[PDB]
Amino acid sequence: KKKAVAVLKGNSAVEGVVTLTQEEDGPTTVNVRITGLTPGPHGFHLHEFGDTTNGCISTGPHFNPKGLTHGAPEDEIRHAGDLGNIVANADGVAEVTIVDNQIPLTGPNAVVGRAFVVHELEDDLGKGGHELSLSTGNAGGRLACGVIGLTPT
Amino acid sequence: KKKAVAVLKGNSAVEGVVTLTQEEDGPTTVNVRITGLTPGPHGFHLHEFGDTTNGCISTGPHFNPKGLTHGAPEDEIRHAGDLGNIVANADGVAEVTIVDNQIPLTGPNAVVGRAFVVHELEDDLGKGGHELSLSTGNAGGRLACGVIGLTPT
Amino acid sequence: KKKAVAVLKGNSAVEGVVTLTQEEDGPTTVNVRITGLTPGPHGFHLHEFGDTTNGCISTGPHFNPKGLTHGAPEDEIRHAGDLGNIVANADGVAEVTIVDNQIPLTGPNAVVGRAFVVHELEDDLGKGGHELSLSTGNAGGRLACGVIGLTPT
Amino acid sequence: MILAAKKKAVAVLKGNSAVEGVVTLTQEEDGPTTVNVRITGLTPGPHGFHLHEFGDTTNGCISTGPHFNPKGLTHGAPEDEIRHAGDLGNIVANADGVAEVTIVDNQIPLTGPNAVVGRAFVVHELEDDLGKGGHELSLSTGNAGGRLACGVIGLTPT
Amino acid sequence: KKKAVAVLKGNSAVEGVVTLTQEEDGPTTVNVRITGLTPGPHGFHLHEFGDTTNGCISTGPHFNPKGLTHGAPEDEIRHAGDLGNIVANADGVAEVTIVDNQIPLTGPNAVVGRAFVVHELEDDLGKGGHELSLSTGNAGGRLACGVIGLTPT
Amino acid sequence: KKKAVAVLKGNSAVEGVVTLTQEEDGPTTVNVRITGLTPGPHGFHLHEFGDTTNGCISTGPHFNPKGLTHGAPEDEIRHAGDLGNIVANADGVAEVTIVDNQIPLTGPNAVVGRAFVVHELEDDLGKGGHELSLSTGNAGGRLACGVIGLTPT
Ligand SMILES: [Zn+2]
Ligand SMILES: [Zn+2]
Ligand SMILES: [Zn+2]
Ligand SMILES: [Zn+2]
Ligand SMILES: [Zn+2]
Ligand SMILES: [Zn+2]
Repeated sequence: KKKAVAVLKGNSAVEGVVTLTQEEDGPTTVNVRITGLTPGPHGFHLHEFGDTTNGCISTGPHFNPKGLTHGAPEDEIRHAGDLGNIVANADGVAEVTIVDNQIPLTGPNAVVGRAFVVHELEDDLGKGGHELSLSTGNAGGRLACGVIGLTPT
Repeated sequence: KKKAVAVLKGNSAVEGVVTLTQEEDGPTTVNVRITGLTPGPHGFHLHEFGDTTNGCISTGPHFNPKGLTHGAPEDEIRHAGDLGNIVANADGVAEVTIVDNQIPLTGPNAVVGRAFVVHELEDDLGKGGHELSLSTGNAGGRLACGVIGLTPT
Repeated sequence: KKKAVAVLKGNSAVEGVVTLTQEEDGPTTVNVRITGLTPGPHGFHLHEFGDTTNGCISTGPHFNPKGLTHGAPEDEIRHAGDLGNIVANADGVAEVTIVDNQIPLTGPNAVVGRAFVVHELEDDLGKGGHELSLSTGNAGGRLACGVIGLTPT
Repeated sequence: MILAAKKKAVAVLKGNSAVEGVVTLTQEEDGPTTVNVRITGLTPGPHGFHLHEFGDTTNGCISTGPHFNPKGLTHGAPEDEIRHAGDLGNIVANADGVAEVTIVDNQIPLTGPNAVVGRAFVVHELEDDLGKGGHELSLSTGNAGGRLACGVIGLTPT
Repeated sequence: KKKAVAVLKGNSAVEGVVTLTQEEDGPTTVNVRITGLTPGPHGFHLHEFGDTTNGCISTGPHFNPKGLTHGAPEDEIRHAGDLGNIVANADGVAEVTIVDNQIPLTGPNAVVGRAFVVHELEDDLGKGGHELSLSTGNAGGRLACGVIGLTPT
Repeated sequence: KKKAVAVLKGNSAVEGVVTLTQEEDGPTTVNVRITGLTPGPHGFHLHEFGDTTNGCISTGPHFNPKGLTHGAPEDEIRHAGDLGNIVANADGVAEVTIVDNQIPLTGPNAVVGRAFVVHELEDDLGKGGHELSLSTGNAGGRLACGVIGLTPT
């Protein structure tokens, strides 16, 4: 019964739309459709801030209200916005639906007014082991981002 | 001390940045810098949805949780997002700072994940005696808009 | 064998890529892939100027070096930039490939450094009985545009 | 011209008689639907061919209901703007009892709000008199007789 | 409130009726009444295609939009159409009510226009260990099938 | 990406070569180069049969897997092999590139093993109104034809 949407833009052909649905105080369903991607897996994250005054750089780090480390969406040691990878087909198109419970549209940890970012490289899920594997996953640069806003229904 | 920001973009040269700063549950400070505007007063409103899948059109009507008619920011009978006019100088720049009490960053009426819209025309503050005066003003088309998102501090 | 590309952007979810191919003094082949569109036909035109200082507005009118009225790509009585309609499916995705002779990549009428615009409405092809049919084809507002640029191969 | 995702469905038409056949449907993107019909065992001559509302054969073909009619208009000819969506006119069976015809229509999409997937095809006993012919039943049915064979429109590969 | 029905027919005495009811976007309630069956358990699956051009064989493999291996309705690792076994009494009648969440009547994965097949042999769920166990369940031949079609109310 | 070719030969000096390209479930790109033609427009069609036992006469009518009438590539109450006109220059050369949806190289309506015919006269696109306007277009005799055959890469 609550809904949000993010329009994803950047400097390249990578652009897309992410819709969010949440019932009850339950899981959040995320419908992701992005194009222009290099075929393969891309880091896909909900970042802390809905600030685009400085391009996608101003969206900050992965949304992490539990001071925890970077992981996979399945394992209990992740950031709230650690939504893993989205995979682009041969046409650079990634269409996927993701269900997660650390990203509510309400409550103290609402991600409303926050951001989504799709990334340059594959998320190594915090096993790289890279220096950066445990903060970012190595997902690389920020290809496109958008601020999460309220939308009808 | 909570703070939010909206980056305003559109179909024209008109763009700008709006920052929001709020005390406790005190009044909200709205800092506006917009460029590309025709010199003169322009309707400046906080609209209901942080949706821009269809441009500024998807941000809906003026934010109105009291279900009242359109008027001026000083009026008793006003929309919450009815922030009146902002004035552009000869260089097309409207820089102004606004304080209002119906646009909190938290609570049952939070404006996070909603939008700002700068309009084609002067807002008649519903006294115009125009068909649209009591809903719109005659604020005209949507020159630029942005989703209100969270930002540090 | 020269090649060009335009990355199509705007204030909405409407995004796209246009690639252009032309050998010597032959026809020009245009691959158009746009997403985010309202399902149905949309005016798709090559406009005179590659200028986005004023959004898609500064790209001017349809590219028309033969001083003619608005028509269909098939009509001898068309603008050079009259590339007809592109049709979006139910998911809002329109992909189409077009061959034309009036939009070369070289010579006195090169379209390099000009722009592409995808439009709000159906192009009535100049046949709709409307005031705007012979200049634009109705087709409405400018959803997204991009400057046509040179690209390798 | 335009790139096209191919969408496809099929109905196998069976009934109490020798009348049986196969109907395939092709639609690219959201354009018109191409319908290929091959039915056998028919009485030579024209036969009513309609897309009926339900893919329900629990009670023989009669449970497929009336003609698919999401506009609410009366029975007419495929040519007529006075149509059921499923008003596909007549198929004519030759002397060997075979009716083979190809049809293009725009009121029978395989996707969308008016999807015909999971609905049915029915070939009928008699001639469809279209919205003409002046019978009590002409504006519902087309006085098209009984239901000889029917099938549920189902998904099929590619 | 959506409802569907499949009439199950085949080469032998095996015939039956399956009605499907689904409210909301949730579990599907499926009522199965099949007769002529051998007394004992028989595999009951929702197959991919509503194609019966070549008899029940044309219905394809078990409906599997998660590209996963054969399991039980209880396992988490199943085909969507993995609805387990139905057991026929000594009179050859199998009557059962079954509820599952992977067979919606609407959505990207609607099972409308697909089919049901009741099988020759017992479905070793996936975990019996045989050649075909992780594809079919060695459910054996296809005794009767029917295309899932729309029905009133 | 599949590719095909027709080598076009005939009764006169008229000869030419046609190559076909088709990716995916996309359009077919047809490259046409014919010589020996009288300057002007000439009907260019994909006819039904790849049979030249009796010269071009044995290639049959225009390829028409829809039950439709003769017309023009843009208007589509047309045959699949309705490719409009090709224009010969002063030197009798017609070089043209064509992209179409009704001539796939694969699938049930493949044009592989069928033929291309270049015709004596201009195609009237279905509009003489002439006896032949709705079947052939009054394209005249068959100047040269070739069977559409598979070619590497
Ligand atoms: Zn992280
Ligand atoms: Zn107002
Ligand atoms: Zn024009
Ligand atoms: Zn009817
Ligand atoms: Zn299975
Ligand atoms: Zn023809």
